[PDB]
Amino acid sequence: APDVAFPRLNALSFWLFLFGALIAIAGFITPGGAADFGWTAYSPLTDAIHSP
Amino acid sequence: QSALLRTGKQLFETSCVSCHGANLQGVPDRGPSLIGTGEAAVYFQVSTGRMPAMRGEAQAPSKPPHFDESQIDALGAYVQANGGGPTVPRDDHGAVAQESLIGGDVARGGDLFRLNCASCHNFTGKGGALSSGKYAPDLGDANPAQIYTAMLTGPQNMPKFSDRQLTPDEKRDIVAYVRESAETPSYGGYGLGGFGPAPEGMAMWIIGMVAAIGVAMWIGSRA
Amino acid sequence: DFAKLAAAQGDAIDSRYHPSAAVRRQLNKVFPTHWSFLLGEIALYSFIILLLTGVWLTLFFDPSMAHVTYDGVYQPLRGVQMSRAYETALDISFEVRGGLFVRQVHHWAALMFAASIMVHLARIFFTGAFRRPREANWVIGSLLLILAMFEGFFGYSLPDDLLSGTGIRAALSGITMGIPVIGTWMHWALFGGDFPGEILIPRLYALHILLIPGIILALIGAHLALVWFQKHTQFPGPGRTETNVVGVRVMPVFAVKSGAFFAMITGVLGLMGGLLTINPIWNLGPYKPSQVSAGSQPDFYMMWTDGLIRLWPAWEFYPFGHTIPQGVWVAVGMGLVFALLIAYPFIEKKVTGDDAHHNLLQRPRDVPVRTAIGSMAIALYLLLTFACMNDIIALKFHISLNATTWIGRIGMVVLPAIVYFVAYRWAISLQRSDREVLEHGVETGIIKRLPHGAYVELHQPLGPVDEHGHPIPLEYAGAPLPKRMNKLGSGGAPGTGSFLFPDPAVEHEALTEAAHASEHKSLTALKEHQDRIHG
Amino acid sequence: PPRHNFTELPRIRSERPAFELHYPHMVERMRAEAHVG
Amino acid sequence: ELEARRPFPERMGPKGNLIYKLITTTDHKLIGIMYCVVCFAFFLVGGLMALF
Amino acid sequence: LGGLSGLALLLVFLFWPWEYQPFGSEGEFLYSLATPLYGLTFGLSILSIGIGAVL
Amino acid sequence: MHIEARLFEILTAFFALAAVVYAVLTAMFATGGVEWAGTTALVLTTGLTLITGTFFRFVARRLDTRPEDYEDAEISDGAGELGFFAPHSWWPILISLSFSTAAVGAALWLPWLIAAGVAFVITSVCGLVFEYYWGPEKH
Amino acid sequence: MSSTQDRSQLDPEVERHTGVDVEDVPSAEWGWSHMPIGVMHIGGLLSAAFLLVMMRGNHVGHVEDWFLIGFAAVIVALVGRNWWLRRRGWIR
Amino acid sequence: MTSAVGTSGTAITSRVHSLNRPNMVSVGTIVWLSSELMFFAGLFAMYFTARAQAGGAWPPEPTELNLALAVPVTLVLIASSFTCQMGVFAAERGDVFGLRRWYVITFLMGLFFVLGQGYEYIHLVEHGTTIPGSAYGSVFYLATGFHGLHVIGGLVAFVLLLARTKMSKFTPAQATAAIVVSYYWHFVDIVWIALFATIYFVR
Ligand SMILES: CC(C)=CCC/C(C)=C\CC/C(C)=C/CC/C(C)=C/CC/C(C)=C/CC/C(C)=C/CC/C(C)=C/CC/C(C)=C/CC/C(C)=C\CC1=C(C)C(=O)c2ccccc2C1=O
Ligand SMILES: CCCCCCCCCCCCCCCC(=O)O[C@H](COC(=O)CCCCCCC[C@@H](C)CCCCCCCCC)COP(=O)(O)O[C@H]1[C@H](O)[C@H](O)[C@H](O)[C@@H](O)[C@@H]1O
Ligand SMILES: CCCCCCCCCCCCCCCC(=O)O[C@H](COC(=O)CCCCCCC[C@@H](C)CCCCCCCCC)COP(=O)(O)O[C@H]1[C@H](O)[C@H](O)[C@H](O)[C@@H](O)[C@@H]1O
Ligand SMILES: CCCCCCCC/C=C\CCCCCCCC(=O)OC[C@H](COP(=O)(O)OCCN)OC(=O)CCCCCCCCCCCCCCC
Ligand code: HEM
Repeated sequence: APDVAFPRLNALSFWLFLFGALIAIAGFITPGGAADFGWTAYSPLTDAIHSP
Repeated sequence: QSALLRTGKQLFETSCVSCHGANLQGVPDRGPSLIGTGEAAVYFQVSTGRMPAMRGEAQAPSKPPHFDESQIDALGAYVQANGGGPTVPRDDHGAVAQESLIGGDVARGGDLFRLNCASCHNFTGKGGALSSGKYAPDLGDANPAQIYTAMLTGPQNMPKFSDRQLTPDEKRDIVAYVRESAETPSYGGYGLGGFGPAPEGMAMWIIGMVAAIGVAMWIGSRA
Repeated sequence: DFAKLAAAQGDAIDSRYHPSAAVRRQLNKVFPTHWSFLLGEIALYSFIILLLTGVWLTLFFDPSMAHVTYDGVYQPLRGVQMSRAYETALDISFEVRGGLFVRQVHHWAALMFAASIMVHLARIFFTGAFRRPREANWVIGSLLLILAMFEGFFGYSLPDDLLSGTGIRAALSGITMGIPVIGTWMHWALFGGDFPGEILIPRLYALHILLIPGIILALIGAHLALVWFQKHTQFPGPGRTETNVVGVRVMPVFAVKSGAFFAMITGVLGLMGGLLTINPIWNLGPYKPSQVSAGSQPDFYMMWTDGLIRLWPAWEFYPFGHTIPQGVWVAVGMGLVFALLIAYPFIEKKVTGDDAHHNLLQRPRDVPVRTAIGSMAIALYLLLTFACMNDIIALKFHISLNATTWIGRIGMVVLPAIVYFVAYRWAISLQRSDREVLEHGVETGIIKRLPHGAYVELHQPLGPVDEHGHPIPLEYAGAPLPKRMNKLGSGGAPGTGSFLFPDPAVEHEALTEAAHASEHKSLTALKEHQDRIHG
Repeated sequence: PPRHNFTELPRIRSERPAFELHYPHMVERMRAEAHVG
Repeated sequence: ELEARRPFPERMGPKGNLIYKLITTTDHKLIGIMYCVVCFAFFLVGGLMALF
Repeated sequence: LGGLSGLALLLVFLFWPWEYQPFGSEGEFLYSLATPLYGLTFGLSILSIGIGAVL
Repeated sequence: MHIEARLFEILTAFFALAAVVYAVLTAMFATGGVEWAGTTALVLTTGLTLITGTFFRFVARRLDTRPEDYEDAEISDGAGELGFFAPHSWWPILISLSFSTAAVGAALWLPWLIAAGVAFVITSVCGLVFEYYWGPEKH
Repeated sequence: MSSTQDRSQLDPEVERHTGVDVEDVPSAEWGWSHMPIGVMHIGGLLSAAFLLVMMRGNHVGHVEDWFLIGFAAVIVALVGRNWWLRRRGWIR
Repeated sequence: MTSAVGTSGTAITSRVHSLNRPNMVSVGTIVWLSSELMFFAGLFAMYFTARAQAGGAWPPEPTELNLALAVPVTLVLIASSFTCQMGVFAAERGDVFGLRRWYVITFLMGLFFVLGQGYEYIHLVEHGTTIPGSAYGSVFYLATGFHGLHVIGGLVAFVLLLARTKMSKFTPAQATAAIVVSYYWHFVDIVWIALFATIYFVR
């Protein structure tokens, strides 16, 4: 093929990845830090009560 | 009360002995001792939810409470019996007083707020920033008992306002001002938060200036 | 008989005076129809609204520090000692019908005035509307921007308020009194003595209703007269040269559209005065030296000065038995900022060497170094503006206040460099895109070649096409190029009936044919005028 | 690759169009030994 | 009967030819390269965490 | 629309529950959007006039 | 599109079997009856693949054998006018930035930054969609 | 097709014969396009010096000083790389 | 620029000739809708877990569903789907203005559905049940309000497509755009049928 089906969409996909990724990393700059709960992010530990 | 003390102890033993060690003594470098904190401190802190705290950071954030009013009272009674200290206000029936804490004078409450509270919180009780990751939170969520107990026990990096320093009448006036400023509708439109210069400048640049530039682009011709 | 009355009045005017020739010149004056040239008109219209609302406000404002207990209508401030300025500002807000709206639209007009001055400055700087001619126009415009900044500073400081009085105490008092040789002497002469001197607000009232606005009006008159008689510059285009103005005449089109734009701008300002709350002085208690809030910011136009104050790293010098506080650093910084802004066109001409009489603007991409420098300066200004807001940024966006302060400190030397490099390369790449469009035509949908599986984008040349497929590349002419067949005569003729129902085919065909004929006529007129000029 | 990935396309017959393109002699061989496994 | 090639291919390219492509990129090939570089940057960022 | 909004501005300004209302008082809601209504009517009127002129 | 449709048909068969068996073996032989989370997820992924496969089968029956589907199809057979593939565009990055400003507004519970991110997203999606339809400026 | 080509004669006045060339900046003749490399090198060096100098201040903190050191170090590294490459003729 | 290097009357055309080939835009839309089905599957899983863990009285005592207002809105959404399909037929034809009429009435009925859902939300909130108020309230609000957000997105798509048809001439590209917008609307109404049968009838 010459290009993907929706080549402006795949451009959006990359930028959604990049900016979506950055705001997740952004937890570090906050005084509290990034997410305490592991990658799995289990329910009770993730609610507002735990890891606020 | 005997059963209230027992319930407070049972909640304490399975909630906080890991960081406020059993016997209410504080765990070195995990939590302060609760001897002398009193029932008011427990009520404010647990009701605001800060105390089921799952991190040591710049500031303990607020969160949904982990205990209902009865359990809050049980924990407060347990801590008061162990240490002994300030007690949360209560009304005629026995429940934590909410409306009784609304001082009659609001001009006096506002003056006291500006002299003491606005120092860090805001002109009207919105939040404020502090040195290293700390911040004075918005007061619009706090209920009159929570405001009164916050003054009574300096929660964290907040000056502790004793009854001698701020007579309960002055604290009631401050509570009245806080609630009034929080529940009062913005005259003149949408108060963009409560901070004038910064939200006002952003709203200019985003609402007024994009409107003006878009209208100019409509009227004129690209070239 | 309105026609008879108009003819008789015209004859009377041309008999009493003889303005026929001058009026015809004004009506026939041609103005380019670029949208970016309305940015100055935005500032002018906001200034007019400011004047109109300021007259109304002066009809009700009382400048004085004379202490008074409110005893007004606003209950939350009753019996509290306050100045007459604050009391009458509260009276405007509450006990005068529409006074809150008038003061709110006044403050919103001030904010739009500053913002539109900034946007107009960006336009002129990036398009090079200051070199050889109009350099003095740029200079007086810079003076105008500075005057507008300080005018708003005195304006929102006029109602003696906790927030604005704290801002005054910081800037006007501390910075003034820290200046080494004459700092205290300037402070005492401005304030009639110590900081809370009983003449500060009356003096600012004079400065803000008469003195500074008078100078602003005079400089706006000079600015508009210079633009009028030094015919407005224009972007390069088909029939546009350095010795002509292509656009529309003043009378039929330019005047009507400028008036309509004024109407729409004042409508936006009124809508925002209504719907958005600006400066709730009633919330902001009366000024008292012992009281303060956490926000403590000035309007967005002085936010960069405040951010400079915050970020500068507490460097103080102590000569023999003296002190040189950190306020002097920010004062000198502001002095340098204003000096550089005022003297840029002369700095640019000294550096580059171009003193040629320039009447054709240049696209910001076509001048990579200047657009890079302007981007760097805008980045520094935004950094300072957000540094001033670091308190609320830290509060809402959970970032430690020290972290925000040091982010500003490091960025104010890192971010300008990053933005300079990025803007320089971005401008050069925009030039490269223009050149690729020139030499290959516009891009379109892909086609698979018949014999083999080649894929070709099936471009569309913008100029004469060689005997074979590839076209003769054109030469860049300083004007924008159409990078989408969208914007050319391609798929642009929807049924001209209506949104819900069609029109008769005869009417639709007549309309579309007439429109196509008009487009042909306009393009042919431009082409023939261009050929006549360049041949 | 050229923008749009291709100036040509070979005869696509199997899962190795480029191998067939570059080694035409193997084309018969790739079919003969295919099923032997 | 001989071809006039360069001694070496263009090393990097003229100033200002990539920055605007990245913003306006619609070629999957360039986007894939942006993915690889950006994704690998997060590998280094995420990998640095493991070292701590 | 510009003219109708100008008439709306006139009628609202002449007849609307303006004046401060202390707090939690009947009429506080009307007062809170008194000034917003002034601005809405005025801005909409002149903006519609300007849009008509531009069109 | 026979193979394209049959792939999703096979996936639908497998996911329907998995959903049915999970539902049965969780209604009986589980501690608390049907799990109601895995069951629903399996049922609606069966629905996902079923929708896709049904559309693909409809298209396969609606379209004659394409060169792509046809073995022994010459390159010249498919040679022709491929449709419009969007060239360079800077709207995707703006859409991503607007959605990121809405996302941070949701994370840090700022209704004002949610409201603006959503406005931002509407504006940028409008720009992307209208990019190749904004007729020439009419002055 | 509904577009007319543009003829432009802007008044020119350094003559661009030295500095940057059209092959590097296509619109070199149309505006200021060359910043002397010495200017940028000295600017980077002074920015690094300012970052280092901000370490001296009334802050008990130390991560601030380390961030300043890192940013100044990367700035100096970039300036040194650029200067070395241009000295050798853009090699390595 | 003699006539054009690309012999096309539309700067933007169908991404492939759909008569002999699949419509890429339609294929992508169908796949994405099949993914949104899994999003709503997650929401359904939340709701069904709450239902299972409820102690017999699934809608708590304070909450009481209002079929009087929930039946008209779902009927209106079905009518909107029918009118959207009629607009699709218009788009398949060259009927620009017929498509515009059908999609305008579809947008109006979808807005009516959104307003009815908001009215039911206000009534429910007044009568106790709330997101923080109860697990039933929260799962119900999450499901139905995320569907309402999807309906709002469909309304935005409708108005945006109508603006596109206004600004450019009708072509197979715009016909396909209308077709895919209608696919989204049909998916929205189908998930609404599922949510209605689950929340109200099945309970
Ligand atoms: C509660 C309360 C008090 C509420 C009110 C708030 C308050 C205090 C004040 C605001 C109230 C008012 C009075 C608002 C409206 C302000 C106002 C005058 C708006 C006019 C816009 C309007 C109604 C247009 C109607 C549509 C229409 C038919 C327009 C064509 C006819 C018109 C009106 C033409 C006006 C032309 C115009 C703007 C002239 C301005 C005169 C001035 C100062 C400069 C002229 C001028 C201009 C405009 C340039 O752009 C320019 C550019 C480059 C070089 C020189 C010049 C130059 O000299
Ligand atoms: C385009 C022109 C139109 C301008 C907008 C005009 C909107 C008019 C609204 C209607 C009339 C005025 C209502 C005034 C009643 C009112 O004030 O509205 C508050 C709401 O407030 C919020 O939360 C915000 C909710 C989100 C919606 C509004 C967002 C609009 C923003 C985006 C406009 C500015 C643009 C900025 C762009 C940003 C992007 C920059 C890149 C609601 O009460 P509440 O929510 O409880 O306020 C809390 C006290 O209670 C509590 O004590 C107190 O402590 C506080 O917590 C307080 O918030
Ligand atoms: C306009 C913005 C763009 C700026 C461009 C310039 C880019 C360079 C940024 C320089 C970053 C400098 C970070 C260091 C700063 C520093 O030195 O402060 C520290 C805090 O470190 C940190 O988090 C570092 C966070 C760095 C992240 C920077 C993120 C950049 C973002 C802002 C870029 C996005 C820009 C968005 C643009 C929007 C466009 C608008 C149109 C320590 O404070 P503290 O909290 O008191 O820590 C105590 C312990 O030390 C002590 O042991 C312990 O005992 C405790 O006491 C503890 O509190
Ligand atoms: C890739 C690098 C990777 C580096 C990764 C290291 C990450 C570990 C950092 C913190 C861990 C938590 C500890 C938290 C407590 C700190 C530890 C400590 O106590 O270390 C002794 C003193 C302060 O003594 P203090 O008692 O804190 O009191 C003081 C005043 N009262 O600092 C020192 O000499 C030693 C320095 C300690 C930390 C400095 C780190 C800052 C930034 C590094 C470079 C940024 C580069 C930017 C590039 C553009
Ligand atoms: C020339 C540009 C001007 C700017 C940028 C400006 C800016 C401002 C600002 C921001 C305020 C604060 C309003 C508030 O806080 O509610 C203000 C107040 C005021 N302005 Fe101006 N103004 C300008 C011109 C004028 C003029 C020409 C007059 C008189 C005709 C005037 C009279 C007043 C008065 C009396 C006040 C006090 C209103 C109050 O305290 O609420 N201003 N000005």
